[PDB]
Amino acid sequence: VYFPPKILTSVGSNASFHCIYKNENQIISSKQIVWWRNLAEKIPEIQYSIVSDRVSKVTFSNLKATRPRGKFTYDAVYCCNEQACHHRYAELYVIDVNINISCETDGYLTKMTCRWSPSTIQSLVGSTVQLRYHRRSLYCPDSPSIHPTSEPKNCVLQRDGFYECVFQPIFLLSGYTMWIRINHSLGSLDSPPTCVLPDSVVKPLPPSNVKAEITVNTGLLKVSWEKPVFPENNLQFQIRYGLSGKEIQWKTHEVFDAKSKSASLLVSDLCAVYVVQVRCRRLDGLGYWSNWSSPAYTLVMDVKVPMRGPEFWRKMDGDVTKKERNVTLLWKPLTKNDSLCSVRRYVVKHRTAHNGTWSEDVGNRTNLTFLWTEPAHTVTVLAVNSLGASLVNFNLTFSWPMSKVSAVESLSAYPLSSSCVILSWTLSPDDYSLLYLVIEWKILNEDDGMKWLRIPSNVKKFYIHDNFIPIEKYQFSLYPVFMEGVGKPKIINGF
Amino acid sequence: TQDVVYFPPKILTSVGSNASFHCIYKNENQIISSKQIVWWRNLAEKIPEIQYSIVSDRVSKVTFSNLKATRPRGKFTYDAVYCCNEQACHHRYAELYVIDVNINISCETDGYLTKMTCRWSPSTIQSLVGSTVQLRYHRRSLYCPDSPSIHPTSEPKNCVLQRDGFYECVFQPIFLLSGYTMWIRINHSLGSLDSPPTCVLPDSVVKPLPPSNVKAEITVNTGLLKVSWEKPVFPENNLQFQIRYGLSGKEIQWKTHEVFDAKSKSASLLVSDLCAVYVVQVRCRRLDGLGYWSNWSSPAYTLVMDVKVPMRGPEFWRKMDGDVTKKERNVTLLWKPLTKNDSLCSVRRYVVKHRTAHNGTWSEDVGNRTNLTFLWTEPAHTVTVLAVNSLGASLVNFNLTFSWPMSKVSAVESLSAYPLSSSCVILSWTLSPDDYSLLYLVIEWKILNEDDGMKWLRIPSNVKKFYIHDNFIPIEKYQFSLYPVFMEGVGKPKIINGF
Amino acid sequence: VPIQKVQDDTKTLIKTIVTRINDISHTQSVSAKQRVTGLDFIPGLHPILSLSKMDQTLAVYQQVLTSLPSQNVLQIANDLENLRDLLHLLAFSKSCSLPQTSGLQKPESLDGVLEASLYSTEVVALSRLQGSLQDILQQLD
Amino acid sequence: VPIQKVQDDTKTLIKTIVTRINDISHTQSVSAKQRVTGLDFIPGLHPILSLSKMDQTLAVYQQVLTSLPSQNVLQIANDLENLRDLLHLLAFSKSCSLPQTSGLQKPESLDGVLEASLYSTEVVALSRLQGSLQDILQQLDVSPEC
Repeated sequence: VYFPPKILTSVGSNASFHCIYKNENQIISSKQIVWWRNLAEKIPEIQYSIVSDRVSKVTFSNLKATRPRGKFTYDAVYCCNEQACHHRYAELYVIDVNINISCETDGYLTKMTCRWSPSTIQSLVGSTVQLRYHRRSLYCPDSPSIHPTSEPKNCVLQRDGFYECVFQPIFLLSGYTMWIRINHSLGSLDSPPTCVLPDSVVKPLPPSNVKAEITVNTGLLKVSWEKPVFPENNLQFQIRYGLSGKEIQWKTHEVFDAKSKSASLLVSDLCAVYVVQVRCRRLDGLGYWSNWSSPAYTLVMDVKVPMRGPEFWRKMDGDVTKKERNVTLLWKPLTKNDSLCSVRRYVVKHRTAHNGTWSEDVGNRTNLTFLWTEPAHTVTVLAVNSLGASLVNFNLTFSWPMSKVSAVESLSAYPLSSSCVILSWTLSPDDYSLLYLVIEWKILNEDDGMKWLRIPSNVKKFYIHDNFIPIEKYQFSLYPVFMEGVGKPKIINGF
Repeated sequence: TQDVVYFPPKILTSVGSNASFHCIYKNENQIISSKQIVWWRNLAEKIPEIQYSIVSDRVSKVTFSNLKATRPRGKFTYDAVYCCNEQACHHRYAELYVIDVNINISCETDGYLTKMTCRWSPSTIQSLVGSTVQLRYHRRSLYCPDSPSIHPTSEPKNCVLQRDGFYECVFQPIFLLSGYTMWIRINHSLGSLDSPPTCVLPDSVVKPLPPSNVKAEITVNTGLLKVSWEKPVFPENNLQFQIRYGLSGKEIQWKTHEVFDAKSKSASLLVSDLCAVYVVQVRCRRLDGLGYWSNWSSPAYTLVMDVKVPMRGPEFWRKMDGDVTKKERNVTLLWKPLTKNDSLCSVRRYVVKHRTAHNGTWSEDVGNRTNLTFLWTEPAHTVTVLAVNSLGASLVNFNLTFSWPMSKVSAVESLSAYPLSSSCVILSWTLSPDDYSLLYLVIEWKILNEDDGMKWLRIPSNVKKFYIHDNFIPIEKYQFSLYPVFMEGVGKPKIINGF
Repeated sequence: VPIQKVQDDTKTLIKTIVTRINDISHTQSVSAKQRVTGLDFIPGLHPILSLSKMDQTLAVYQQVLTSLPSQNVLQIANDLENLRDLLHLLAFSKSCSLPQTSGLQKPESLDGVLEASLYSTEVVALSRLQGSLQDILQQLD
Repeated sequence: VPIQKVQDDTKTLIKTIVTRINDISHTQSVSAKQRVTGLDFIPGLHPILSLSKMDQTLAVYQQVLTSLPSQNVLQIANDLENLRDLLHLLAFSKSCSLPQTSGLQKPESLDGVLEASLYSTEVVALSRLQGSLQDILQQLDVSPEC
């Protein structure tokens, strides 16, 4: 004899029960009824009550979610006499009801998309879910409540396991009170009510017309973009930028000025392709961030001219008795520090007393061969990019009278190892205007293993680091350099 | 009838089985005598006369024995045997179908003892077109019988072919101790054939889950890996465990070991290194041999911890920074990090203990730095560097003392340097005949005018000639200093420059 | 088959059975102090000594399990009949030729309590047969 | 709710309605010289000064828009009823009571003129509403009377 036999309620409430024990043709007093749940725990007497001499009442408090026990979805409670229990029992059902609802506003302010998941409901079979809502023409109250006038909403369970709810057309400033309604065979319950304002959940469109450029003569990465359509244009903008490659080391910058259409950023390397994307959200921070804009790619142009003309050296081919001697100029491509971004062509300038000055565009070649006939001839190699030639360029004057001047007194070579050789020399005490010195070396009998190096005139001891083969014989030549031309070199063979 | 009559016309048989045909060959209007008739298989192999048998003057018989499986021949899945008058082979033939009934039956039982799974390979049945496959099984009340055989009554069971090309089918619920007699039955228009049946006991084909809660650690005082585990809940019978261990890296050179006592849930094994990280896995199977190994366990990573206090203190030297006239002299102690053998696993910090007659003894923690500079102000000062890991300082440490009065004691008599090569130089010296209780000697050398070419070596006091292996440049001038070291401090060194 | 294998196999079977009932009943832990009405026909309140009493009691447990619709219980009943066959063979091995009289079940209260107290039925059945299995485990030696 | 927030929201809705009118007008390229008779019921571009006239003319426009079969025009009418709600809210903030503009009889000329030209009436109504709504935005900047 139970009353009631089955009970529905949610987490966080109390409970109350009533029992009448019938044995044979006798009814015992309620002072001897012993309550039990699942026949495993003796309920404390403090939870009991005696409303009548034949009725035992037990009151619970702060009931918790039930853990499923096999096929059963309920726990059986037993009102027993002493240790004698009647085969009958009651039924209890708790169910979790706290379900969160996710809504978004489309970027075109046409439709409401709400989403939620029935995962907590999956444990109950036979329960039917319905979404019930009421729209307030005003804004959402501080405490959303289940309005008596509610409406059903049709939602589609997606492959993700979420129900999607499409509402259209919309009312941005209207409050939309929402709560889930579940309907089982035993009754119906409701999730905690929630109210959402469509304006507060707007996800804007991605920014458009993203154009990336490195400002010339400054090296500043300037970006220009078209703002997607938005009310008040009160948009907070986020810009991410990174190097173009397999991994884009994205760096970010924020533009607080909602009126700004273009911005410029400093970049370390002015000659690299970069990838930049922009996303925007409401300036107040409400709603969502927009999709990242299309990636804009920087084009590698020459922001500035090359900074220095390539260092060059001559090769003397031609007999000593011949006044006319071909001269082969040997320089090297400019480094990324010297070429900046690139060197487009090599133009070698010449200087003579009679023919004056002229230049020859060698192109991409690092070599230019020419005949020497005039007693005085000055040469200078220029590196030209799209914006023009290089600024600081090396000069080299050739002089018949000055070539006879011997400025080097002694010379000595000491091989530290196969990787280094010491060079020793002493200068003539004459007050020669030595700009610098050129160490020129090669393997003897080898006409193409040719090497050379400029060193400042103040250096007296120098170390050369190269793969030196002791078996091979090396020819070493040091050249004194002046205004007028090169002095007579000092040449030794071997160490 | 027809000019050639094969009775029975078509025959289906198994491998090794014996089959026989009969022909009645009629050539034109005359029935060829049975003695003039030759058989041919696929018109490519004449059957020998010894197999010929004569039923009557018009009926001749050939009885194939120990037949082999028919090899498919293009579109032909049969071997065509021809009734031929000598060489006159008629265009009709008898078809013989031979299939291999030897289909291995692979069975499995889950570690939960609730699902029975079996497989077999259809690897030979493709050579029979129109053959209907079916599984027939029969349950014995208890145990499998000694000689398996096909029960007259059996229960069909559907099985599914997977992408592996094998047939899959299971049983649920299962009988733990009931003999299962099953076989593969084929059905075709020429009759039905059965595989040689095998009976399986469900309890002998059980493999468990890998044992869980495996833990590993390094024993601090002994040096054997300590590993504990828990047996799977099922099966309950006694099991044997096999343990594998190896180093941590891209490749693992495992080493295998096993335990036999099921009651032991702990183990200890010898190791070669202590400060590395090892990987270890275990697997379990029945002691008797029934069932299968339970894959392996999840990989386990040990933790590197300071096993013991460092074994020795670091060898250290000193740099004089300060004028001879000045009584206060800076002392830059210089030592090196302990090796893997010396540091054992790690040296967490360097603690430099000092000793004086006045300030007593005190220690300075230098951290991870291998140098320490301090001022020398007392006539007597003993210093001792301690290497401290998590467990404590090193046991035996080198001691060094500084003394003003005996700093004038000259113990080294001669000092000679001889360059063997750019990679070796001989040092030769003679000692004073005084009964100096010399602890050891310190060879200190540098390049002259180079203040950071500091190098030094401690050598035993008994040595009289030493060889230094280093990159020597004959051009550079080298300063060589040999230091006599005593209990009371370091004696006056002998210094030479160059060779 | 030799009797020692029969004995050790029976021991293995019964301990598998108790391990299974333990690993299932963990979700249905119960207090044995509480007594329920209407389940008098479920035995386990007395020690078990002789062959015929074991056979009859385990036949009763068979029939009560068969009334319960659970796949795990289905396998349990299968194993119970297996061990009943084992004990019949063991009795035959004891060289006692007593006629085998089995059956004699009158289960209408079984049906009533089954349609009444399914949960109570299954829990009391598992607990009592569990206890009986341990008692016969001790009596086995 | 502060009055300034209400005024800012009203200006926001003014801008948004002006924007949507522009959006539909781009899709509806109509010469402004098309003089269609019988359109005197649509409020003209006249100086509108006090909030009562704001509510009255906006209700008239919404009634005109509601008769158009275009869904976007229907949502525009929804925005207009919302803007009437905010105009009445502003009226409460300034302690003035706008007359309940619920007695506007359905214009009898709507049935006769929509059948003649649904499209041209829509275009002219949108243009005149947009102009009147800029008039409102200017007036709302200068504290319009009750």
